[PDB]
Amino acid sequence: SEQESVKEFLAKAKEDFLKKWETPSQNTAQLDQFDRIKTLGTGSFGRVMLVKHKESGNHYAMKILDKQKVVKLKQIEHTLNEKRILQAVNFPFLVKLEFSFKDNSNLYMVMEYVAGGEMFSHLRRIGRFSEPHARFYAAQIVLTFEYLHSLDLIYRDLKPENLLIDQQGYIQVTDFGFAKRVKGRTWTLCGTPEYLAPEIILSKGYNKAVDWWALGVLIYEMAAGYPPFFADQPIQIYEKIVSGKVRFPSHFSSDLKDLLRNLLQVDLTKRFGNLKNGVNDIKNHKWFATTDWIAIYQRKVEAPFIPKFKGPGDTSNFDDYEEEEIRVSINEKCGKEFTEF
Amino acid sequence: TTYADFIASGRTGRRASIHD
Ligand SMILES: Nc1ncnc2c1ncn2[C@@H]1O[C@H](COP(=O)(O)OP(=O)(O)NP(=O)(O)O)[C@@H](O)[C@H]1O
Ligand SMILES: [Mg+2]
Ligand SMILES: [Mg+2]
Repeated sequence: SEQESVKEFLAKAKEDFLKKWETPSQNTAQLDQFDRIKTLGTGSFGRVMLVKHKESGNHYAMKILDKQKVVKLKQIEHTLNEKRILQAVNFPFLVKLEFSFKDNSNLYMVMEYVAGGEMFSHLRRIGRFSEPHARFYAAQIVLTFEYLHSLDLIYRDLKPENLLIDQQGYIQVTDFGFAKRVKGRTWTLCGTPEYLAPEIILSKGYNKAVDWWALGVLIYEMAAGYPPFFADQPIQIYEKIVSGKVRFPSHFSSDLKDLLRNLLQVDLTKRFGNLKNGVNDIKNHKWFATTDWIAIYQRKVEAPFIPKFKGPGDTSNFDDYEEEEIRVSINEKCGKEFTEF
Repeated sequence: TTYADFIASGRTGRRASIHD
């Protein structure tokens, strides 16, 4: 009913996930089935492009990764993690992977196109979100992490840049680049500097509790308009993170400050989401008292913000980027390394 | 203010992920 309804859902969810995890989907499209239109965002080893699928007429977002750049930066395993996990997951606030494939030069992950843009762009423009506004988004991330963590997954790159706003004003989490299935502890120094938990920085082993720290950082940034730990350079950021001292804006409610003290907690035996009651300590907190968790999951709550959408193919909610020719060699690059992709 | 200090910093644009 209350706890039994969630348990039964998660048990069936793991069943579905494990089937796709053990036998991943492969080679479900090819490059010439799409017309490439515009870059939506650039990254270290490639870009995400708005594309139009010829036979259906549907728009998609095609993440293109240069294999040679992936190998050079030692990101083979992470890239294989990214695709294997994303093709296997199913949740209302996770972006859907529609197709995946590779050619001689690149790897391709074709997602549903989330036209509303990054939360990042809206957050910086508006300045900050009101507490109810921030709470609405936070609630979706809480449920998403409850889902992912139950599958033994850690997400590892929570930030407004990786959160997209859909046509209904809801969150679509993208970028599974550092997503990893792990039952023990892990050690990779990865993520985004402002969002890193102290245990990551201090080269301690870490677990799913780093995602709950990242939630603290996200909630703070959404409600304040700036991160709790910022500087000009990553090294200076890490120093502030490790010290742990957090200051709050004068407009932060007492409830919000209490939640954040429990999220941005150095002590693993004291950090919310990592205690006996797990995710329930966050869910039952006074700051989330007005949150109807089922209604959020069912997407029945009125969104505080609906992005402007000027039809199919509209990129108005995204920044412009420099376009570049997508080169495909006549020789296969890194064939063995990406066999399973 | 903290806001002014943030806005004057070099990290107000899209932040790239780090590794490894
Ligand atoms: N499904 C999607 N629909 C619309 N836009 C998207 C989609 N996926 C990604 N984008 C945009 O493309 C950008 C890059 O995608 P992302 O998967 O974050 O690449 P990345 O190189 O892994 N970035 P990072 O590792 O955070 O530096 C995002 O910040 C979004 O602006
Ligand atoms: Mg990203
Ligand atoms: Mg990434």
